[PDB]
Parts: sequence; C-alpha cells; structure tokens
Amino acid sequence: IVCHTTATSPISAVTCPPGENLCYRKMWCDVFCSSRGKVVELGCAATCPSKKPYEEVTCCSTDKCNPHPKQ
Amino acid sequence: IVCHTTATSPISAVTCPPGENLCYRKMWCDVFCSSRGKVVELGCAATCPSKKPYEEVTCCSTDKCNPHPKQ
Amino acid sequence: HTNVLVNSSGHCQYLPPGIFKSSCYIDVRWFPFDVQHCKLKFGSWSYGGWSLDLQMQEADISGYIPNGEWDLVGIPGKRSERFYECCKEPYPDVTFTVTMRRRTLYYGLNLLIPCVLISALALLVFLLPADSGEKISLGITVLLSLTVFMLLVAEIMPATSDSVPLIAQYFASTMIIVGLSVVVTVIVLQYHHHDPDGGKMPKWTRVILLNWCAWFLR
Amino acid sequence: IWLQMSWTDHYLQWNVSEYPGVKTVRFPDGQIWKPDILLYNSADERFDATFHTNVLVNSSGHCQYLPPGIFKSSCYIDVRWFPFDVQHCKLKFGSWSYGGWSLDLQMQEADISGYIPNGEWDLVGIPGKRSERFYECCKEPYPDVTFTVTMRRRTLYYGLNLLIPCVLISALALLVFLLPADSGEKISLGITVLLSLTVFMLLV
Amino acid sequence: AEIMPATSDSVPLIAQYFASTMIIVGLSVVVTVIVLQYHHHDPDGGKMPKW
Amino acid sequence: HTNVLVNSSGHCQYLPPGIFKSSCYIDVRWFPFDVQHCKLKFGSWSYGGWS
Amino acid sequence: WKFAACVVDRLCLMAFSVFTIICTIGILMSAPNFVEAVSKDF
Ligand SMILES: *[C@@H]1O[C@H](CO)[C@@H](O[C@@H]2O[C@H](CO)[C@@H](O[C@@H]3O[C@H](CO)[C@@H](O)[C@H](O[C@H]4O[C@H](CO)[C@@H](O)[C@H](O)[C@@H]4O)[C@@H]3O)[C@H](O)[C@H]2NC(C)=O)[C@H](O)[C@H]1NC(C)=O
Ligand SMILES: *[C@@H]1O[C@H](CO)[C@@H](O[C@@H]2O[C@H](CO)[C@@H](O[C@@H]3O[C@H](CO)[C@@H](O)[C@H](O[C@H]4O[C@H](CO)[C@@H](O)[C@H](O)[C@@H]4O)[C@@H]3O)[C@H](O)[C@H]2NC(C)=O)[C@H](O)[C@H]1NC(C)=O
Ligand SMILES: *[C@@H]1O[C@H](CO)[C@@H](O)[C@H](O)[C@H]1NC(C)=O
Repeated sequence: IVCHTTATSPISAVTCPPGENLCYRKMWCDVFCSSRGKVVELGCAATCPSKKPYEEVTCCSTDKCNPHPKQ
Repeated sequence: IVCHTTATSPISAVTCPPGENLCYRKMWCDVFCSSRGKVVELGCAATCPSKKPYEEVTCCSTDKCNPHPKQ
Repeated sequence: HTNVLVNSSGHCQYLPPGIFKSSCYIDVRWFPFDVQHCKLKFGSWSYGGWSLDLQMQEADISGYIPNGEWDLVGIPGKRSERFYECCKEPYPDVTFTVTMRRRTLYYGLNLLIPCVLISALALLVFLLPADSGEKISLGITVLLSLTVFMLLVAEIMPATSDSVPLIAQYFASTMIIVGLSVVVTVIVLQYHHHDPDGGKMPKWTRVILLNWCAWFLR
Repeated sequence: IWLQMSWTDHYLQWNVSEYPGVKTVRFPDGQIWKPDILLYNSADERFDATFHTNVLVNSSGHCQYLPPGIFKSSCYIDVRWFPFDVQHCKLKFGSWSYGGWSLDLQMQEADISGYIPNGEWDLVGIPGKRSERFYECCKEPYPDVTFTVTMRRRTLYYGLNLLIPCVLISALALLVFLLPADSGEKISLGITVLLSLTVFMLLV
Repeated sequence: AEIMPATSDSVPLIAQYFASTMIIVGLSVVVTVIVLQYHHHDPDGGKMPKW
Repeated sequence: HTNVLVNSSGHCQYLPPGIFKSSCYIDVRWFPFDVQHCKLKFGSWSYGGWS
Repeated sequence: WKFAACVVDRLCLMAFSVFTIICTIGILMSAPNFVEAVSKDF
C-alpha cells in the first residue's frame, strides 16, 4: 500500500510499512482558514483515527486515495 | 615556552612562566557567532583545561602553536 | 527593536532580545518530582515557504544562568511544515522545546520533614499512659499544628483541578492518620475511665486481647 | 484570542501576469483602511488589547487581518452555587462609527483547535449570535456579533482541600460526647477543635 | 518562611538552625513521654531493669 | 483616543472610553454601614466660558 | 480494665506505625523521577 504523506516536503508518495493499510487525511480550519484554507495532514495508519469535533477525515484503503485537493 | 595570549591587546606573544608548558586555545559560539564568529581565548596552562560541551580546545606543547586563525 | 547590521555582501544580522511569556501546559501530578516540556513556536505571520525559507540553526546555552528552582535538561529544536487546501506551497515553523526538571532540596526539608515529625508525634500519643490527662491534649494540639502547617503548604502548592498532586495525597493521608489516632485514643480512654459496678467488659474481645498481649510481651 | 477580519478592497487590485511572482502584499497599520471593530464591553485600561499586525492582500483585493491580544471583558459572575457554578460570560464586538448599510458585518463561527485547558474551568462552548439594533434617527440597522463563553468550574480541588478537613473537624467535634467526664479533656477537645476551625477559616 | 529565600541550590544557614531547633524540641517531647511512662507505673504490674 | 465622526452639518461626536481613577475622600467612621459621595470634576484646561 | 486498655493501645500504636511508614514510603517512591531527583539534589 502506497499512501501520500505530509511529514515529507515536498509532498511525497511514500510506501507505507506493514500493518497499516489505510491511507487517511485529516482537515480542519486553523486561524488562517480565510486565506490559506483548511489544514491538511496525510498519512497511513493501522485503522483510521478518531475524528475530533472540529476535524474531518476521509479514509480510504486503496493506493494514492488521499492526495492534496489541487491533485 | 612562548604562548600567545589574549589578556593583552593587541594579541601578544608573551613568554609563559614556569610550570606551564602547554599553550592552549578555547573557542565557542556566543550570540554573535553569525557575523563575528566564535570566541577565542589563548593562553598557557599547567595542563590543558576541561572542555565544556559547547567549548572546543586545541592543545599544543610547542612555541606559538596557538595563533589567531587569520595567522 | 535593535539596529540591523549590514556588510558589503548584504548579509544582515538581527538580535531582538526580550522577556518572552509563552503558553505551556504544566502537569503537577508528580509534584514536586515533575519534568516539564514547555515549547516555543516561532514562524512568519504572512509569508510562505516559497517566499520565506526558514532554516533552523541550533540554540545557544553559553550564557545560561541557573536560577535555583529548575534544572535545564535541554532545548532542542525542530523545523516543521504545514500544508493547506489553497495550494501546494508549505508553511514552515521552528519549535524549541525547553525541558526542565524541578529541584526538590527545598520542599524535601521544608515541607516533608515537619510533616513526618508531626505524624510521629501524633503516633506518640499511644505510648502515653492514660493516668496522665495529656493524651487528648497531645493529639488535638498535633492536629492543630498540622492545620497551621497547611498554611505554608497552601501558599507553596498549585491550585489545579485537573489532577491530584502527590503531596496533597501525602498530607491527606497524614491528616486521616492523625484524626483516627485521636478517635482510637478516645475509645481506649473510654475503657480506662469506667466504673466496674456499672458494666462488664465483653468476653471474646477480652480473651483475644489477653492472648495477644501475653504472646507479644512474652 | 485572535480576531479574524476578512474584507475586500477595490483599490488594491493588480494583474498577476504584469507582476510575475508578486501574489501578495502586506501593509502596516496606518497605510490602508481597517474597520473599527472593537470590544464594547472592554475593561482593559487601554481599551484596545490588540496587537496591530500587518494586513495581507492578494490580487483580487481580499484582505485578511489577525489582531491577537489578551482581552479583559466585563461579565457578571454568580457565586450562589459555589463551587458547583456555570458562568456565561459574553464578548460583544461591533463597529464604533459605521452602520449596517456601510459595514455589513457577517458572523462566521469560532475556532477551538488551539484551545489549551487551564485546570480550573471546563469549556462547554463558545457560540455566536449576530444581532441588530434600530434607532430613532433612521431605518438603517446597527449590527453586532456576540460570542458567549460558557464554562463550568472544576471541583476536584475544593472537594478534597476544603470539604474533607471540615468534615473531619466536625466529626472530631462530635467525638467529645463519647469522651467520659472523668477525663478532664472534653472542654479541651471541643475548644481546640473550634480553634482549628477558626484557623481553617483563613484558607477558606 | 515569608522572610527567607526559596532556593534548592543550597541550604541557608538559618534553615539548618531551625531544623536543629525543631529536632531538639521533638526529641525533648519524646524523652519526657518516656520518663512519664516511668513515673506513672503500677509496682505490682512490673519491675524496673537492674543495669 | 477614538475617532471623531462628522455629518454634513458639521456636528461632531466624540466618545473617549477609559478606566478613570479620581481622588475622593472616604469616611469609614460608620464602617461597614457607610455611604460615600465621590465626585468627578470635568472642565476645560485653557478655555473660558466665552470661548 | 486498665491492662487491657494499655495493651490494645500498644497494638493500635503498632498498626498505625506500620500503616504510616508504608504509606509515606510508597507515596514518595511512586513519582517516576523521584529516585533520580534525590541522587542529584542530595
Ligand atoms: C484571494 O483570496 C480570496 C480568499 O482567500 C480568494 O477567494 C476565495 O477562494 C476560495 C478558494 O477558491 C473560495 O473557497 C471556495 O468556495 C466555493 C464556494 O463556497 C467552494 O465550493 C469551494 O470548494 C472547495 O473547497 C472545498 C473544501 O471542502 C472542497 O471540498 C472542494 O472540492 C473545493 O476544492 C471553495 O471552498 C472562496 O469562496 C473565495 N472567496 C472567499 C471570500 O473566501 C481569491 O480567489 C483570491 N484571489 C486570487 C487571485 O488568488
Ligand atoms: C558578510 O558577512 C557574511 C556572514 O558573516 C560573510 O559570509 C560568511 O563568511 C564566513 C567566513 O568566511 C563563512 O564561514 C565559512 O564557511 C565555510 C563553509 O561552510 C567554512 O569552510 C569556513 O571554515 C572556516 O571556519 C572554520 C571554523 O572552525 C575553520 O576551522 C576553518 O579553518 C575556516 O577558517 C568558514 O566557517 C560563512 O559561510 C559565510 N556565509 C554565511 C552565510 O555565514 C561574508 O563574507 C561577509 N562579506 C564580506 C564582504 O565581508
Ligand atoms: C491582465 O489581465 C487580463 C485579464 O483580466 C489579461 O487579458 C491580460 O493579459 C493581463 N495583462 C497582461 C500584461 O497580460
């Protein structure tokens, strides 16, 4: 499974380790949600994590299902 | 033994007293390590002293082995 | 706002000093044996990584001055980047994490020695014979001294409801122990002052106590 | 708190193709127009607790302003149910000299992604409400935005530092009756317990 | 307390002074309790040691 | 120092808010059953009643 | 009566002695960095 991630800049297409076959992304508004927009965190996790009240998650199980919105 | 020193300005070539036959120099970054560079302390000591974590020492036993980096 | 120094190549060098106050969550659960990780996050306010490429070089401790209540473990730094929906460009930041551990030489022998001595004196009441009308006096006076000690204790502790500091539990245990000591001495005092014609001691308690005493005192 | 104002400036517009690479500009306080949004119910002693940052502008003219600050506001506290008390302290923002036909305020929602619990108050919420006020002079309405911070106290401190000692003291006071009179210690115990309570009144 | 410094780098002198005073007073209390145990005693119940 | 608002006739309207500290004699003779009359005196600094 | 009361008093003295030492020791040995804090400060 290959999941996009943000811990690497520029945005990478790192290939996920075993035990974690869900690419996920998490998005919320910070202060600068007027000009910059919502934040973006991409990764691969064991099972997709908890959604706080102010956080949104879109969880996939396929390769490159979590790209940056521009893409 | 003749050891350079910094307690005299301009930098001198003072001749060391007996019992101290190691010319030494100690160098570290202060705040102004971007423009001015690292600090420089030169002298002659009995045996070359302790190196703190942030300090570097280059200890010699010969005449004029511890000059200012320009020289 | 100091002045900016420029040399022929254009390299510019800027030192704003200051007394900075930053927000950091403190955990006093293991008070006074607590280590804090308080961070300082720096970054541009209106510029991205394609206009202002921040580069973190290392922190300086050559000028550190220990204060006498906190020991500096370290101050490491980390450059991090944050992406947003509007575009692919990243927004960088530099975070320095001040790590420090408290020094216990003050609380150890100004908050925990008096408490231990007070607790020992409270336990001392039992040795005291009942003929001397001083057991209640001693116990209640010790409790009063502990009550006074609570003033220092309060002015020196934190007031947090997110957790229970350790020495709060310590002092609670001491208080409970002292109070139950007072209760127990009242009980046995009820025994010592008694009129034989009025009442008789129970049987089971008597025989068990007598056997335990005989064995303990050989 | 950090404020967030967003508006549109007609005069700060440009063509990106004619200025390659210049996608934004930044202007200090007194070089361009900012709205006079400020806290009506401020008790700060300087009345504007905000730090005047720079204003960021992109080619369409959209302008984006974040004044952070430590704001002190007036809110009635009710301590009748102390320490089991919930407070509803509000923050009223509005323009100082502009009406709704010149400055159409729009309330978007508050942000808690950066909240840092403090250990004495639990944040229930911070909802907002846009309201309008009419006046005798004319039909035009004057708007405002009110954010109502709701919070409840945390009792884990007072519970076991103010109410355990009191209960133990009261129990010890009741204890005097069991004590036989032959022991000249009943008055001693009772009065000493009262003295301990008197001392406890200092913390209290 | 209100007059002293709160430092953990060293032990101020009068802190040791007051600690010594506290220990002395407490051990005085203990010792008087001991000899009090002696004064209040029933001869038929027990005998004093020899040495 | 807020801003001054002006309409076509020239009528000008000014609201300086503030936390004001003023001097007022307090009498605590009947404490705590005491009523205080603390005054605030405003006036121009350099202008008379004819200006 | 008095002998019984004295010996039960001594027994209670014991129970509190053991409870007190065990309590203080355990609470001051629970702190994760407590062992390190004494080796450095003392
Ligand atoms: C100058 O800056 C302004 C403001 O920053 C900018 O105008 C804004 O642009 C954004 C992004 O194009 C707009 O947000 C869009 O709004 C529409 C309508 O509400 C939405 O349908 C869009 O949806 C996107 O985002 C969703 C988020 O979940 C995605 O799921 C979806 O797939 C889309 O990608 C998007 O949110 C915004 O409405 C405008 N206006 C304002 C006032 O914010 C302007 O373009 C900039 N000028 C230049 C020259 O760059
Ligand atoms: C205007 O100011 C700038 C910055 O102050 C200056 O550019 C800097 O000059 C210094 C000194 O020449 C540079 O530091 C050098 O970097 C190289 C490459 O990293 C090192 O190899 C050099 O090594 C020296 O220092 C070592 C320290 O241990 C010695 O062991 C060794 O023997 C060498 O003596 C040296 O550190 C620096 O890289 C540049 N640039 C920057 C961004 O700092 C510029 O020259 C000034 N302009 C004028 C006209 O003076
Ligand atoms: C300016 O913008 C217009 C579109 O609004 C475009 O046609 C023109 O090419 C731009 N300027 C230049 C120099 O191209």
